[PDB]
Amino acid sequence: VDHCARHGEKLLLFCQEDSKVICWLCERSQEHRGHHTFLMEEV
Amino acid sequence: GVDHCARHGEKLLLFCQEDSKVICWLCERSQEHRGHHTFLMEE
Ligand SMILES: [Zn+2]
Ligand SMILES: [Zn+2]
Ligand SMILES: [Zn+2]
Ligand SMILES: [Zn+2]
Repeated sequence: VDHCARHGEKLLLFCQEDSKVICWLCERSQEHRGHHTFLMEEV
Repeated sequence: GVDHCARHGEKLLLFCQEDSKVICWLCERSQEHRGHHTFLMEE
């Protein structure tokens, strides 16, 4: 799996709103406040 | 450094107050803590 440029954490959450993969710290950040995310099983 | 989660291998960077224990972000996503107050720690 790729890691986040902002936070260095695993890119395993798909943000439906932004049509992109984000990390758990992205999900906590103001930038994805209230955004629906889907956990990806690491392949 | 913080310990790593036995179940997921991710850093134990969240404290769950209701469960009185440190968890990782993958633990937090489980329905186990679905509605719990978690605190983010740094290191
Ligand atoms: Zn991120
Ligand atoms: Zn988003
Ligand atoms: Zn965990
Ligand atoms: Zn909990």
